[PDB]
Amino acid sequence: SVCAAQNCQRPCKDKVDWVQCDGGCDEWFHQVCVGVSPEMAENEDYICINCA
Amino acid sequence: SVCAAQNCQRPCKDKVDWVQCDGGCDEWFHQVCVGVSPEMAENEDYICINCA
Amino acid sequence: ARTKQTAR
Amino acid sequence: ARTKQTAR
Ligand SMILES: [Zn+2]
Ligand SMILES: [Zn+2]
Ligand SMILES: [Zn+2]
Ligand SMILES: [Zn+2]
Ligand SMILES: [Zn+2]
Ligand SMILES: [Zn+2]
Repeated sequence: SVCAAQNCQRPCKDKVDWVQCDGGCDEWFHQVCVGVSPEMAENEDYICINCA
Repeated sequence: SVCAAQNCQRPCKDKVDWVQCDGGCDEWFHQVCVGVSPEMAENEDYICINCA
Repeated sequence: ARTKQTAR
Repeated sequence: ARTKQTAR
């Protein structure tokens, strides 16, 4: 179920989205933990704070 | 399981956190959808974008 | 603020 | 970036 937010990300869904760093560590991050939207995660590269 | 993030919020957990607006609409929001941490949600008031 | 937790 | 989805 969606919440009152205009852009509800449905944290209640049965799927967890991930994104991998391109900066060099090559590690996997939960998208919500690093504050990226599925759009961001797919349309551009991702550089974690340790590789930044 | 935790991801590579230093502060993993475990979106994989079996619980969903919510926060209610104090601005007037009195509506409920999923905390991740509005970008608030459990700490923020508990230690101060919450005013949604529509009530801001 | 007022908070709550629900399942999964 | 490289992405993936897992369960729940
Ligand atoms: Zn829901
Ligand atoms: Zn939501
Ligand atoms: Zn990295
Ligand atoms: Zn996990
Ligand atoms: Zn995480
Ligand atoms: Zn409000």
